[PDB]
Amino acid sequence: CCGGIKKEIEAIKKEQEAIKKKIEAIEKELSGIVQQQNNLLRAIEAQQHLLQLTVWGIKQLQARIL
Amino acid sequence: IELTQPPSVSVVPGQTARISCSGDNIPYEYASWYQQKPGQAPVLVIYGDNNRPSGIPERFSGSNSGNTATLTISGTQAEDEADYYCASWDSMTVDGVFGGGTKLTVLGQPKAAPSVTLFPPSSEELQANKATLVCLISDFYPGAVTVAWKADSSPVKAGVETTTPSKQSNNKYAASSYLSLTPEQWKSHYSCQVTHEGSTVEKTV
Amino acid sequence: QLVQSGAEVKKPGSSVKVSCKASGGTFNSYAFSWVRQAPGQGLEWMGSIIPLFGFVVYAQKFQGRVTITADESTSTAYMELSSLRSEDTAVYYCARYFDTYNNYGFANWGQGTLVTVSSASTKGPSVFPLGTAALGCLVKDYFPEPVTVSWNSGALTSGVHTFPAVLQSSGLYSLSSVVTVPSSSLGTQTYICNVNHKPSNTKVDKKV
Repeated sequence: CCGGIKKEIEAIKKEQEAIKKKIEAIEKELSGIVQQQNNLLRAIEAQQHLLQLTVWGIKQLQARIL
Repeated sequence: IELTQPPSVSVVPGQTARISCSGDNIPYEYASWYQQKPGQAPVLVIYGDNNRPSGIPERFSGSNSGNTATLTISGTQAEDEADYYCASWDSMTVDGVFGGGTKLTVLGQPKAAPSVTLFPPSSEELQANKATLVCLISDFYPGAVTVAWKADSSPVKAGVETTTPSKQSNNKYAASSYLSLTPEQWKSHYSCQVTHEGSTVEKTV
Repeated sequence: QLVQSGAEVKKPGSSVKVSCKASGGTFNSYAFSWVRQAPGQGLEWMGSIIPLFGFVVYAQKFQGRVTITADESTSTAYMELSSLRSEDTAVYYCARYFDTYNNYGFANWGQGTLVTVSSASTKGPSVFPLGTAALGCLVKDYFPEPVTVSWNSGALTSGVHTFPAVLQSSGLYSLSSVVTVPSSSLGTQTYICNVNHKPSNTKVDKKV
């Protein structure tokens, strides 16, 4: 029954603690991605406001002229 | 492009109100509705589709079918009595164009008697051959009143200028009346027959 | 946010420049328009400028007489009407739009600017003072509109009631204002009403 149980405990701590570390590095890649995502969000929103403003600008220009 | 509104709309409180805005091609999202209480700048209440700016009550709705846009007000309150305008932009010239405006008149406003005050000439004035009388008329409805004068038991025709009533701080109306004098007239006797809806009120001292 | 220049009186044929300093964000992402409102009537769109591009579109009733300009260094848009006639007497508004991308509606408005076109003389105001009790204040024989009565130079709101002005046959205005207090606050606080008639530039107080 025993004998083998002694060695088996070691590996199911090592392999399953390297998992712990493997996890904390994933949560850190996660928060860095959420961060980067929100930046693109505000980037795009700043872009579309500028775009709409320029679309409106050309509209007014052609009317003032044609 | 042009926009036609009904000059006036009146509704009973609790029930919905609809203000139409008729025009040819009122683009789509270019439309807007504004609220304008008496001496204020307009307030954007609905813009484009059916968007309320954050701060506008949920009872205001915007709608469009054919050539007509329509501001809708669920459960109309008495404080919604104001001039309503619609506006948009020409798809061709990019000209901004407003509607004529719609006076919303919420019905059922209870009858109100004037809270009248009367102020006599001051200790600084009559050292310059005048002397000035006043008459202050607050919180009455409906806003319509005739101010008769009495030089102690006797009326006065000449020298009387009185203001037309106007929508007040609340939703009632107010006005005022004037009649200047001389130190050769004042210190030798006044009443103020402000008459509206029967309730004739007068002041003295 | 928006705040415009003061009221004004212009002789027939003169010109007038109205300012409108915006505040609270990037000035180049603004869109502006000038709306006027004649006394008793509706709103009239006059023009529209986009400060980023530095040019204007005008309603064709105004083409030539009106000039609009922004100034990014001062965060201020300008309206200038020329060749003035009495049908231009109105309150002139500064109105910004494109609050968001899809909002074509004028989201923010200025306080307004009462421009009066008159060939008459600008006379200053004559100020006289006046189970609770309540006092007042008086402004007489001035021209033109408007005047604004303050109380205690700001410390009041809970009971103030300013009345519209009368129009005498002489062609002058006369205005009154009042307040309210408990009858136990007689000689507790000294009072002063500030009367400003900006057209004639008159800043005068008066105690009771």
